[PDB]
Amino acid sequence: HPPNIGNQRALYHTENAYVSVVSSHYSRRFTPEIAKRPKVRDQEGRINY
Amino acid sequence: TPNPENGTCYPGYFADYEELREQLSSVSSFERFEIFPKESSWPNHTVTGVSASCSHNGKSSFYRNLLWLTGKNGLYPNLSKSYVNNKEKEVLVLWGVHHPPNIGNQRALYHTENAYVSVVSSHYSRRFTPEIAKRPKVRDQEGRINYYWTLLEPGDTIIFEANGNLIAPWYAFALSRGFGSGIITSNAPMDECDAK
Amino acid sequence: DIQMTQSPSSLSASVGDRVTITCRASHNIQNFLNWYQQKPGKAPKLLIYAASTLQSGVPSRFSGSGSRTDFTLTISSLQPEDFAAYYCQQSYGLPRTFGQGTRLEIK
Amino acid sequence: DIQMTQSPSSLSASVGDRVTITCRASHNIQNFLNWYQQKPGKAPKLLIYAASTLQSGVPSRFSGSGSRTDFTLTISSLQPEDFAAYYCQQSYGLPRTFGQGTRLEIK
Amino acid sequence: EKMNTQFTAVGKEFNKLERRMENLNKKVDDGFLDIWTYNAELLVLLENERTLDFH
Amino acid sequence: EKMNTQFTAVGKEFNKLERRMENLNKKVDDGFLDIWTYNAELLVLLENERTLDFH
Amino acid sequence: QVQLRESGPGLVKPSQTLSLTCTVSGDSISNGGLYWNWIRQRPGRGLEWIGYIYYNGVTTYNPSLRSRIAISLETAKNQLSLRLSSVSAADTAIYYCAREGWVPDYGGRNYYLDFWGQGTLVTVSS
Amino acid sequence: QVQLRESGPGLVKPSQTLSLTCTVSGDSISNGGLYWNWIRQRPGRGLEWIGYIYYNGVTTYNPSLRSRIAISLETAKNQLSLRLSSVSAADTAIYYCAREGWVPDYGGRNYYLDFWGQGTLVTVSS
Ligand SMILES: *[C@@H]1O[C@H](CO)[C@@H](O[C@@H]2O[C@H](CO)[C@@H](O)[C@H](O)[C@H]2NC(C)=O)[C@H](O)[C@H]1NC(C)=O
Ligand SMILES: *[C@@H]1O[C@H](CO)[C@@H](O)[C@H](O)[C@H]1NC(C)=O
Ligand SMILES: *[C@@H]1O[C@H](CO)[C@@H](O)[C@H](O)[C@H]1NC(C)=O
Repeated sequence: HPPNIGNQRALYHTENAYVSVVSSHYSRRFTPEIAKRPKVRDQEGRINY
Repeated sequence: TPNPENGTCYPGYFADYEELREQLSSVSSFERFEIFPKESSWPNHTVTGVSASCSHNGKSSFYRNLLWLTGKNGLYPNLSKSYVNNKEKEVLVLWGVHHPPNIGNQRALYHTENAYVSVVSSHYSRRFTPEIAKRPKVRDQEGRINYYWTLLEPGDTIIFEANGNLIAPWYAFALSRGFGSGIITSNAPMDECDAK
Repeated sequence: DIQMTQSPSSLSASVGDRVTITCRASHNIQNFLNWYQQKPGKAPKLLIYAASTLQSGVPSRFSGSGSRTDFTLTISSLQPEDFAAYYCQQSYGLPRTFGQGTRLEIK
Repeated sequence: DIQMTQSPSSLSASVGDRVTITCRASHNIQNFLNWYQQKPGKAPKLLIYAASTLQSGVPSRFSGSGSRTDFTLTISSLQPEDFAAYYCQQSYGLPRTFGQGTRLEIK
Repeated sequence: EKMNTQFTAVGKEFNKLERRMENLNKKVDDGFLDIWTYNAELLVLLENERTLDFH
Repeated sequence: EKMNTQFTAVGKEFNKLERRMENLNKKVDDGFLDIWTYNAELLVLLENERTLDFH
Repeated sequence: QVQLRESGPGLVKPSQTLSLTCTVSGDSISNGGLYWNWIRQRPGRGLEWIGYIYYNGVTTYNPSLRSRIAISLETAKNQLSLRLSSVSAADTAIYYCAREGWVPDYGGRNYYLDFWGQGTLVTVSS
Repeated sequence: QVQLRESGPGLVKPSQTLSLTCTVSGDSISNGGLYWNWIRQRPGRGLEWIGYIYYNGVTTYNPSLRSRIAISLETAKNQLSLRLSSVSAADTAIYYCAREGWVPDYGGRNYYLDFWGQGTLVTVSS
């Protein structure tokens, strides 16, 4: 989840990325939520696990 | 009381209500302070929205600790506000999101069909999207306002970003926790007696 | 105030039949439900004390049960002397309320 | 390391008044909080053992309480002999820490 | 001396979709109350018998 | 013989918004510990009295 | 055995205060630690609770009538009393006194009304 | 009664090893099963924990000083000892020994320092 749209385009060349993970009994779709966040460990963006 | 009547006046879902009620059970005192003063914080938004559903003494009104921010002069400029917790106490920040009954109301109030609300802190992140739908009337409303909250640890920052549909924090609480206190549900009379 | 709604408002059944009277609370009142039998012209008699227990002196034909909001009064082997209005009372909150009452007719 | 922060760093109050000294842990330390009284020139004396209990020999005017992170030391009816620095100590983790201390002045 | 002090304890609210938690919470409270009632009454009966025999 | 073996048991972590679960979990552990402490001490006092009377 | 007996005029004129007394016998309203209730039944209607008083004189009322209702208690005579100011046609009812008993339960004392008296009919008319 | 007494030179030169001894009396450091602590207070500052040693010789240290601190124990004489290598101006402090006691609690033994000794002031200078 980038801090801004500039980073989103620079890294993934799209403004509308999605991630989809499935298994027989699992299904999630993720949408990156771009926002400038307070810095943690010098990052204004985040990675969820 | 076992059956309170004055709760949410503008119908909606209160997120994590039960967990908040549990957290407020250890609070012995607090300071109610103005986190984002309406007089100076939003010069380009209308801070006077009210609802009949929250009527007080016959007049439409709204929650004392929240502002309903609607457009001004035909525009709804992007919002960006932040607060740093310099109280040295945990701070409870309340806010909400408006979900209109129809698209006509969405455009009339926020001048956009694609509003979003984004709230972040060092260890908090939510993005909200208003979901327009005509709902059964509750307290005469076909729309809803949902309520959200988070606690800030001393020294952190909370950021509010939106292009529409935000019910902004106005007041927030600096919580001082104690021990041995709790919440009683009761209809017993109150008196000047003292007990252990 | 916690409302108590009884159903049916009136029931008739023959002698020896089984009568089920139910009551629904608007709020969770746990086990705080009493049932009363009112003969015309008299003060109500207590039948059921805890949602599931009887008051001494109450015939064994009377029983009942319930949970948070949904409670039942049952009369097995209905007898002519069971002609009465029956009332559902909650004792959980202070503004004590009774249901509207069910009139039980025989035959 | 679990940090302990005391507040205020200095407090003054008259004799007979009530003094409240608080301490906040950076981490949940449950009931593992001791309080000490340090007179100038002396090793600290134990006042409060469990967050809520006293060490034998400690005057009844001293008390305290607390939960996971938020703890309090209270002195009722403050006396001249209570002039001291007070310290907040956690005994939950191994790298034992003390807060910075609060200096209590009288009048 | 062997029965301790009761410290502040209050109930909890649960949501419509948290019925399993509500039921466990109640189960725990009822279980502990039923056990302590048993222990308190049994201890008194056992000691009352011994007192009279002692005398 | 009537006191059983303690088998592996460890604690649990809870989130910020899981305080009600955290509190129930603790309540259960404290309750069981308070009960077993009571039972262990009471049994010893009761049997020590009988031993001396026996002798 | 425990007995309750209501008594009063049976007729009150509009705008007068109605006053009823319940004499308790076979029990003691200074020793039991119970609540003493007043309830009424309007003809053709179900039962309505009026209020109650405890041993310590602590009194509660049905909130719809709290501005009109006064409940008191005299331990010396084992008597309870009820007063309703500004009486009107709507107050025609059979009034009853009752004893509230209890058995400890999960969740606290589980209360019930066991001894209900006989009932006094009061008509409001002129 | 339990008494602890610290002793040492009171003056160490820079780069020398400081060595302090605490004699325990009215107790037994071979029987109690307690932890024995060393702590210090720099003038004008609050208290800082140095480390502790158990009955089995098991020793722990404040991690900021672990490379310099050595703690030992001689049961025959009821004596504890502390050594700090590479002593500097920052080490001027009053050093104290302390006994750590306990009462079993929910969550395990709840530890505290009860007997604190008198305190030995050590100056580092030349
Ligand atoms: C505060 O609570 C009162 C109830 O005590 C609310 O009043 C009721 O409002 C509904 C409509 O929403 C009416 O139908 C009822 O007849 C009213 N009851 C009474 C006794 O007047 C009031 O609306 C609540 N106000 C807010 C802001 O929540
Ligand atoms: C409000 O509008 C003015 C232009 O009239 C602009 O300069 C300012 O940045 C806007 N935002 C504020 C006050 O937050
Ligand atoms: C508000 O945000 C949108 C989306 O990033 C952007 O297109 C627009 O230019 C921004 N606004 C204003 C009022 O300048």
